[PDB]
Amino acid sequence: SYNYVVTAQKPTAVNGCVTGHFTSAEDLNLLIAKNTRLEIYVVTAEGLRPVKEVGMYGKIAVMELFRPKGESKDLLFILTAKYNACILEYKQSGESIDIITRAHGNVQDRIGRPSETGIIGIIDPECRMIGLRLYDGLFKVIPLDRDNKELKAFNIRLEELHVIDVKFLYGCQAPTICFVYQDPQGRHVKTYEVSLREKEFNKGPWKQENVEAEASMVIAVPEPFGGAIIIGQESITYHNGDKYLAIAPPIIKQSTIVCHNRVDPNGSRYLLGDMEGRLFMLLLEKEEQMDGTVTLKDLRVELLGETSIAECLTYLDNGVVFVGSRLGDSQLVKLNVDSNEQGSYVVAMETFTNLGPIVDMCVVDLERQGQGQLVTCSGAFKEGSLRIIRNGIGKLHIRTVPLYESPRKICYQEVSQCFGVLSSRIEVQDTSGGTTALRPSASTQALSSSVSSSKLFSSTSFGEEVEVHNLLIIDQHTFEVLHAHQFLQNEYALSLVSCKLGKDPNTYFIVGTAMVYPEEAEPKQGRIVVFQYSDGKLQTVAEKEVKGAVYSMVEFNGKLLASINSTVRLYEWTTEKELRTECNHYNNIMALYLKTKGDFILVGDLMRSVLLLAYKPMEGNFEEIARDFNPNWMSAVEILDDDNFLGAENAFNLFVCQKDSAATTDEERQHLQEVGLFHLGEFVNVFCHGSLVMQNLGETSTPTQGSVLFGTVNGMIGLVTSLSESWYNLLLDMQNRLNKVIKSVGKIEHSFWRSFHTERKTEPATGFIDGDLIESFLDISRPKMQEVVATADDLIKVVEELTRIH
Amino acid sequence: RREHVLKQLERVKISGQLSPRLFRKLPPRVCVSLKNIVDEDFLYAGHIFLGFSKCGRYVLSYTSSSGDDDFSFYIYHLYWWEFNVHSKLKLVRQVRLFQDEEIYSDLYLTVCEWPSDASKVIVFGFNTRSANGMLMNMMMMSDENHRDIYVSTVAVPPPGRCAACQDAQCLRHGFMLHTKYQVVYPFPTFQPAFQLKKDQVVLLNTSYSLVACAVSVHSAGDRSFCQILYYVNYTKLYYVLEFVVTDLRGRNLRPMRERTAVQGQYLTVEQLTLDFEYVINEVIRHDATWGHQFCSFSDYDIVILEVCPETNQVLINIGLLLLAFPSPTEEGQLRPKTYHTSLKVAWDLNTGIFETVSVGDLTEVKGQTSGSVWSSYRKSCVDMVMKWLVPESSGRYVNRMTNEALHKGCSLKVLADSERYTWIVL
Amino acid sequence: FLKGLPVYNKSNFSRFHADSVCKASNRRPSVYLPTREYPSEQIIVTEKTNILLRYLHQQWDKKNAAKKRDQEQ
Amino acid sequence: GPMRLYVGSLHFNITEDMLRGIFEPFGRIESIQLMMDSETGRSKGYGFITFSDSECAKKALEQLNGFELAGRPMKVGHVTE
Ligand SMILES: NS(=O)(=O)c1ccc(S(=O)(=O)Nc2cccc3c(Cl)c[nH]c23)cc1
Repeated sequence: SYNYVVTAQKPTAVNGCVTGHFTSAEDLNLLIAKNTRLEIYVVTAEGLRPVKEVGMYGKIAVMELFRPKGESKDLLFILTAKYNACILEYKQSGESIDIITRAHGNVQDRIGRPSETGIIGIIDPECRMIGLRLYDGLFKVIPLDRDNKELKAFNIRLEELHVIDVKFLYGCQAPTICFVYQDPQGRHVKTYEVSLREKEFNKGPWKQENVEAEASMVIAVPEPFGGAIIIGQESITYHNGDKYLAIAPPIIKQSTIVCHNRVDPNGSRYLLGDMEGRLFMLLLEKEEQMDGTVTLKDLRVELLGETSIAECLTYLDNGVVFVGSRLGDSQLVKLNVDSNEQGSYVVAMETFTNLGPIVDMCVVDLERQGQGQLVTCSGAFKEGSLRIIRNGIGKLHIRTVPLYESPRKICYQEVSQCFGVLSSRIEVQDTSGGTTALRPSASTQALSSSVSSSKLFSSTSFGEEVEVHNLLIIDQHTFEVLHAHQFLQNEYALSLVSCKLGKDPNTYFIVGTAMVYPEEAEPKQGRIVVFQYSDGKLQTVAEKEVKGAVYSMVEFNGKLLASINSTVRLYEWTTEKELRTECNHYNNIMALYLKTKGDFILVGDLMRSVLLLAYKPMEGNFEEIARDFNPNWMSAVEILDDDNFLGAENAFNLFVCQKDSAATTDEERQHLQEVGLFHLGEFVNVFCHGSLVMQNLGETSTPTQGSVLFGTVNGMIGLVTSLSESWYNLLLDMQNRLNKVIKSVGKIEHSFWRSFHTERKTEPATGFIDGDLIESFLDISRPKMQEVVATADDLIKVVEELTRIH
Repeated sequence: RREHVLKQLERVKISGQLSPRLFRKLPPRVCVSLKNIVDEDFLYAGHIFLGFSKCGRYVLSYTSSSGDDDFSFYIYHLYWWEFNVHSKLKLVRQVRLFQDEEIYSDLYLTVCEWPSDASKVIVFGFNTRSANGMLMNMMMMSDENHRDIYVSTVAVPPPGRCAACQDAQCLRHGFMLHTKYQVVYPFPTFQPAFQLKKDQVVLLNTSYSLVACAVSVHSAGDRSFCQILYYVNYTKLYYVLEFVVTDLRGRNLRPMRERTAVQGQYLTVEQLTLDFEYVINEVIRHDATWGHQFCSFSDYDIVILEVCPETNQVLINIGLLLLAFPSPTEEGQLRPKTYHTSLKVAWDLNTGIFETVSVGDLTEVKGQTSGSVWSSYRKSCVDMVMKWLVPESSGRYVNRMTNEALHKGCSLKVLADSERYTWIVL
Repeated sequence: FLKGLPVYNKSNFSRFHADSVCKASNRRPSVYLPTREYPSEQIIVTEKTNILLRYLHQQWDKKNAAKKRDQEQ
Repeated sequence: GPMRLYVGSLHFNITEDMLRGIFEPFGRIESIQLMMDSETGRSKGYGFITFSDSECAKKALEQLNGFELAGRPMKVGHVTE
């Protein structure tokens, strides 16, 4: 198998935001990291003026602006998830914009396991060095010196093997690291002086201090105050030698602080973002001394209001703050001195679209037939929404349906002209005994409502967050919630299907649930519930008690195929309108993903790769045809054709395995040979057969066959289409020839970027074509289109024929 | 406070962060009783189940057949079984370990897997003490001064397909390398994590030397060759189908010994040996500050401190019992005393050259037991290794399998496949 | 009060607007497609020597230089 | 063998092979029993070392009991069964 992976929608989630003087010494820049993409903006009178979008051949893990001595303006240090490190300089010769790779190199160590709280990259205030925390028990030091032709990086052993967060302190003679670490005694704070000469750590300027158990973040307070602020779940603390201040504001206890931003250059004010979306101001009371020095008198936090759930907060200028979001839309907000009728000092100026995370999606011909439309489940919690995406002639068009709760599953019921959506809302228990909703949502504002009156499970804590699961019936035109069916107390709706079963002429909404009690962490009981939505009303038809969690559900030749924990079970729909077990498959670990094509079933396991089952209609039982013996932790699966299967794995790679054609024995026929490997760089949650392009109605013989859309955590939408061996061999030579002409920022080889990579193995990319690199041929200059060596100079006959999809 | 599995799965969908490291505090997803997956039940031979392979596809076991013929000579077999969750285990390979070997005492055997090289496994076997040259009614009786070490490298069953060139079953990488050496007191320590830190290479401490043994297979492609040594002893040998004495074989018997020119599949056996006494004398002569005071050395103990497979460097510590004249200070007569010291030496596997890293000071033994000296020296090595410990990536570790059910240390309770969260309950 | 917020330029955001209800999927930044190759001043390289081996070698050199203090104090 | 010894208060990274290397210089060992936690696959920090000669065990106890190993003072004592 040979495939063509192309971007339909670029990642929309904001992974990191940084400010400085990169494009010019006078220009105030905003740099946004959207996974692999670096967006450069200049803060102007009109707002944010776009500069250029840098497409890195790597996931941006570290993005920091710094200015060494004598340097005209700031330099940018980038570290990728594949450990490619670079120092970048912005150059503009009138109209010609160029990014210079000052220093490049890979900083991966064969030894060392990646750390729990992931890659951390810090730069010394005096720009004496770069400090990397990649692996447990190691601190990488990159000395900053332009005099030598090489930047000789070295590791210093860190006794504290479980580091939570680290910062370089200000006002120090020698570079000093301050860090929070975990050990059996709990969490603590520690300091170390870094010696570039001896290549070791020296005694820290201030002794070990016992910090809060949930102390997650370290703030390096600039040169006037000095020291470090530590933020936990219940408290905020300041530390600078013998100086110590701790505050326990009951307001911050409700939700975890996840991001911070220094507002004032001296460090008097800090913005603090909540998991709830709440915005805070941390105030550091100044204390001017006769010596000329300054100390900290007090600490105070003030609630400013609400924003989108922030990943990164960034003060820009004149009270304007950039709210970088990954679970919702990003925003430009205004901090006003006067509060509104609600009591909020924050006012939204602009909203920027984020489709991510895409947890589920479906392809439907909504407005007119033949023209496909994507209907996704987007965001999480108060940022939860439905996004209707289409290729609109007069590029991509997005309609937002806010739900103010987490959308989970989506299916379409054409006969009912509506969508069946699974949703979860967070409810907190009060002194009343019963739980109360934090804010109104799609499940509480529905026109008609119903509660599960099931008695099947015949035989709570204050402040504790509980999930309330509902099946929402949404109109396809208005996108109004017609009905909301609340499932049982502690019941979690996991899977959803819309189909006709057996000889029954009615189309049903089928929901696979799981009981989640606070007492037990394991799913030991669930239900499969059959509902019918008629003339405005939703009715419960049947229920079947299962001995676990109903992870996946697929209609299978008029039968209901379901995955209950490690079991793959087939059900029949009786004339008594009940579900009856036909056959079972038990050889699984966590059967989370199921796909069907004819009598064949593709089983995706969370821990044990993929398995192919064939249902035998004569024997009325399953047969394990083939297995992918390779270890893979799966995120999503898809059936490309009868003998080729597409898989998405936890290390953001794509794979394709096929039934062995040169297999002679029965054992060799049971082996699924991986014939396609590609590093996508995205975490795929859903695969869909579909196109956003019109059926035919005037079309020519396409170079590609098949059409598989996919949704990712970053909001990226992509297509996978199968190619011919002739088309693949043509585009493969083209891809390698384009790499000799198309240069790479940070000098990262494209072949390296696209290589299948895991903590166990690294193999080159095979059976896959990077559609984005091939399509970049239309954007380069005519004299540089010299990648063609036997004639047909105008290769625009191809590439433009490839852009025709999406 | 342990979280619900479904809350964790919900977090994966919105974060894009899925890993075994993240789920480490989660209980096993599936537990199978050995009884329910084993065939021919009631008393199915002497199968001592060792554990899972790194890939999680094979479950390994072994047999120790004593054979009551009065004299009793032990026979050891290694088995590979295909695992399939709730389905019964299927035997894929039955191999005999240490062929033509007179095993007088029950060996403690350990099966090891290399960090990334999955094509072959290594089996270490050792007795408590060597069998003598005498007999005392009840039994053979042991030699308290010697111990036997048996080392066998066996090829792992192919993942499937290729080399259908059967010409009648048997295959191409169905090779077996096996060796045997004797050790003296203080009996060298067993360090499988370090001895196998470099793929296809095993470091062996024979009391008198450190032997680096590389076993590799090559097709008639001239692209690759020599990992050991790109002066001290080096021996390279070639073998085709149809100093530590290593006798090669197929899955049953001997292959033809060939020389370079052979066009087809070929095996290579390399051995780089470092002589301890030469190293000790060279360090004292050129780098020890007390080298003038030195007379002779009574005994030595070598412990590996680190193996760097990227730079092909082996860091060893040498515990030395020696005789030396005390400091030139005159407090009467200056008779040579017995001292203990330690020398740190870095051995380059590419050049074969060794470099002095550290030379310890002379410490007076003052009527201590030789055992007390070696025990204290080995505690100092454990201390150093533990102190400089840096956690490594999973799937780069050395899989060490043991089941001392027959060695009064009692049987194992669980055989776990941690990456798939699967337990075989014995 | 809590507000007396940093001003880098009074002109910044004074003329701002797009005026639309919660919508902007504008990928206005032009993609940077490099063709011209410019050399690098440096290449980031990792020190090959093991941390234990590095420490034992320099600690021995510290002890040796401490012994070369001879011919008086 | 004449003497069984309880070895306790060990660091969880200390292996059966390390215990053999540290106790073997005193004399012949009949068996080593490092206790493993089934649920984790790591050590319980204790075990049993049976020597072939009681005098070797007594000397091992004298020199190893109360002394540090990986910064943790080792506990060695006589045990029946
Ligand atoms: N968990 S660990 O500390 O990283 C670790 C654990 C085992 C090994 S070993 O397998 O190489 N054995 C080992 C090392 C050092 C001294 C001794 C003695 Cl004495 C006997 N066996 C020893 C290395 C590192």
